[PDB]
Amino acid sequence: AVGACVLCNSQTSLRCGACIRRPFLCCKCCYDHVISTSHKLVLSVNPYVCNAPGCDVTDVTQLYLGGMSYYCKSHKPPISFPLCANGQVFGLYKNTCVGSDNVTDFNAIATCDWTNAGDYILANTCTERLKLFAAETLKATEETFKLSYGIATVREVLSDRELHLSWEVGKPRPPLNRNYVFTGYRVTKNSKVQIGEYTFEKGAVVYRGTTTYKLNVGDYFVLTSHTVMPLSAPTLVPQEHYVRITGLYPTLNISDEFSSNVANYQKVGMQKYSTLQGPPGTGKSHFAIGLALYYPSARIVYTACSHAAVDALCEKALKYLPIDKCSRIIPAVECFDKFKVNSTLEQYVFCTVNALPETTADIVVFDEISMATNYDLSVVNARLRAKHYVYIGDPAQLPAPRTLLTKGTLEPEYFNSVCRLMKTIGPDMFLGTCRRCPAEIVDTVSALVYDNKLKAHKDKSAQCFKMFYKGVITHDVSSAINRPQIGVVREFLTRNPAWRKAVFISPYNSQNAVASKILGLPTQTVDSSQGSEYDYVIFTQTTETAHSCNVNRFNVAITRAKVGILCIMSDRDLYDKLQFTSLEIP
Amino acid sequence: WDLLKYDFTEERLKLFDRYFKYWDQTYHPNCVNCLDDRCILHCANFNVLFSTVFPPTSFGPLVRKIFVDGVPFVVSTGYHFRELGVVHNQDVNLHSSRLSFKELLVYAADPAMHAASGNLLLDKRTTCFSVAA
Amino acid sequence: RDAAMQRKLEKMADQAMTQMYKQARSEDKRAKVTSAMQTMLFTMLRKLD
Ligand SMILES: [Zn+2]
Ligand SMILES: [Zn+2]
Ligand SMILES: [Zn+2]
Repeated sequence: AVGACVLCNSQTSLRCGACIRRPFLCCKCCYDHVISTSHKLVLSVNPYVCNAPGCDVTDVTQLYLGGMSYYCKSHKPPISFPLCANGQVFGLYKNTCVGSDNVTDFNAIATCDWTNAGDYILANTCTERLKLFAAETLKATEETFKLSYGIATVREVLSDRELHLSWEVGKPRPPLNRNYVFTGYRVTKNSKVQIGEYTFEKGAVVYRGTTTYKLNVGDYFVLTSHTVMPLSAPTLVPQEHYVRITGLYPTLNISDEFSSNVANYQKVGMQKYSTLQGPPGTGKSHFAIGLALYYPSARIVYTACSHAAVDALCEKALKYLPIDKCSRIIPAVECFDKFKVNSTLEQYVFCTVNALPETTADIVVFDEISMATNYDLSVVNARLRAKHYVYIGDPAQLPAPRTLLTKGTLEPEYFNSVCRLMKTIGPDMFLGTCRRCPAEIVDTVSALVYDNKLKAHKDKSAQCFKMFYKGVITHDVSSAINRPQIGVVREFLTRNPAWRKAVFISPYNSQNAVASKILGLPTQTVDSSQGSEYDYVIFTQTTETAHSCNVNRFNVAITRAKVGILCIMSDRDLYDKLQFTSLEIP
Repeated sequence: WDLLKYDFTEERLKLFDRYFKYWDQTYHPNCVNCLDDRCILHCANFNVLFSTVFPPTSFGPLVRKIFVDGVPFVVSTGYHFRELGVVHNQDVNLHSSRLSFKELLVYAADPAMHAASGNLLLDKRTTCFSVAA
Repeated sequence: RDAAMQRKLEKMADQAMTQMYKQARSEDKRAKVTSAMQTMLFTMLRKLD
C-alpha cells in the first residue's frame, strides 16, 4: 500500500501494475515510467482504472480523477482532474518527492523481459535498490518461463533409474542441467500430500536421488517455483579500512596448522568484506574451515546456493570442526539427522537460505558464489545479518543458469555485485601457493587467465595424447552424435583396462545416453562435485559452440584431475598452443 | 453418556416415541430438517425437554481437527444446540493452504481454539457450566 | 472560473488524497490485525498438547 520508492527511497503509494514485481514509484517516477513505456496500469490503495460500469480501459494518462473514483475521457464527470499533471502521477505524498534523472535504467529493467546480456549489465551497473528490483524481476520472469515447460504425467512405473514416462504434445523438453528440479505435488483421493524434492536429469529420466520411492497412477511432477518475496537487505555494505584487527576476538594462541593461510586470515581481519581469487581446489572447501579453527571466537555461518552441494562441505568439517558442538536444524534433501534440532544458540550453524530464520553472526562464508545471483545475495544478507561477508571463489567459474539469456553469455565480471569489484578495481586478495595441480594445468591457467600468479607443483609427465578428429555437426534434440569419437574411445581404451578407474565428466550426458544401451551406468552431473575428485578423469567435450562451452568453461574444468586427465583437444583453440604428443593412424 | 457423544438424535426420537407417541406432528430432533419457522419452533420445544436428559458437556460448539499450512487447528465445524439439535457447518475445510481474513476472524471469534488452549476451569462460585480458564 | 473550477479541483484532490491516506492506514491496520490474530491462533495452538 505505502512504501519507499525504488529510485528515491521516498514514501509513495504508486505501483506499476504492468510491472511483474509492482515496485513502489514516486509521483515523478510513476510519470517517467508511464510516459516512456507501455505500462499504462498503475496501482495504489485502489487501482487507477475507470470504475464506470461497462468500461474496460486500463490506462493512466487517459484516466482522469472524477469524484471519489477514477474515470477515462468517455466517462469522466464535468469536474475532472488529469492523473498525469506537473510531470507526476497523482498519489500519496505528491509534494514530498525528489525524483531522479536516472530513469532509463528502470525502464530498461521493466520493459525488457530479460532477453539479452545487456539487461544484466545495466542491472549490475546501478544502485542497490535498482539491482534488487532487477533481480526480483528476473526471478519472476524466470518462474514464468519455467512454468511454460512440459508436464510429466507418469503413465507407468517400469523400474529404477528409468521410468515409462510420457507427456503432452507440443510442450518442450526440460533442459539437461539440475537447475530444473521437479517438486510437483499429486493428489490421490481427497487432497494434496507430501511428494518430495528431486533433481531429475537426462541420462525415461534418471533421478539423482539417494532415496527410493514407488510412484502411483495419476502422479505428476511439475517445475514448482516459489513466490519471490521483496528483497530488503543489500548484497554487501561498503568496505572501510580498519586501523586494527577488530570485530573478531584475538586469541593469544594461534594455529600453526596452515602456515600459508595465517597472512590471509590477518588480511581478512582488516577488511569488512573480502573475497579470494583462487581456482577450484585451492583450499576453497576448507579455507573457512581452517578459519573457524584459527580463530575459534567468531560465529562462523556456512551457506551454499545448492542443497546437494553441502555434502562436500560436511565431508571434512566433521573431521576438522567438532561434531558434538555442531548441529543442523531439520525443517518440518538427504542430510545428517543425528544432530540436535532447534539449536538456536550455537557457535557453528549449518542451514539453507530456504528455511533460514533471523539470526546474527560475525563471519559469514558463502561458497560457490558463481551460481548465486543478486537476489540470492540479498536473501543471504537478509536471513543472516553480520558485519563481515566472505566469498570463496572467482567469477571464472561455471556461470549462473541464465536460462532467459538468448544472446551471448554474460561476462564474468557482471555475474554478481562481488564479481563487479573482483575484476574491475582488482582482486582484493590472491593465493600464490597453489600446490594442488601439476605444472601442465597450473602453467596453462597462469598463462591464460590467472595473471601468472600460479607456480608449478611438480613435473609434467607429458603422458596425455590428443588425436586429430574432425566429426560432423548435427543436432537432433539438444545433442550431437559422433561415431569418430566412438572410434577414438576404443582406440584409447585398447591399451589397458586400468584406465577406466575415472569419473566421466561431461556437461552434456549424450555420451552416457548412447552408452547406456550396453552399459547403463547411473548419470550424475558435474554441477555439484567440487572438493571430491579422483586421479584419473574421462573427458569428452563433444561440443564446439560458444553459447555454452565458451572460453571460460574448460580452464577450470581441467583443474579437477590430480595427474590423469583426458586432453582431447578436438577444438582448434589450443591445439597449436601447448606441446603434447600426437600421432597419425599407421 | 460417552463424553465424545454429541448427536443424541436417536435418543431424542426414542424420547419422543416414549412420551409423545401419538403427537400427530412430525418432530425433527435436528431443526436443520424443519419445514418452516413454525416447525423449527415446534421441534425446538421438544428439544428443550429432551436436552434436560443429555449431559451439558455434549452441547455447544462441535469441533474437529482441521489443518492450515499443514498445522492442525481445533475449530468449531458445527454446533449442538439444546433447542436446535445438532447443526453441522456446510463450508468446512479439513485442509487449507492459508486463511486470509474471513476464516481468521471466524476462528478467532470461535471459542474452540480458546477453550482448547485454556486450562480446565471448575468455578464453584456459580452453577453455570464453566468451560476453561 | 479559474478560481472556481480549479479551486474546486484542488479541494477534490485534497479530499481524494485524504481518502487515500485513510484507506492506506486502514489496510495497514488490517495487516497488523491479521498478523496479530494469526500469531494468537498459532501461539494458542502450540499449547494444545
Ligand atoms: Zn512497469
Ligand atoms: Zn522516487
Ligand atoms: Zn471509462
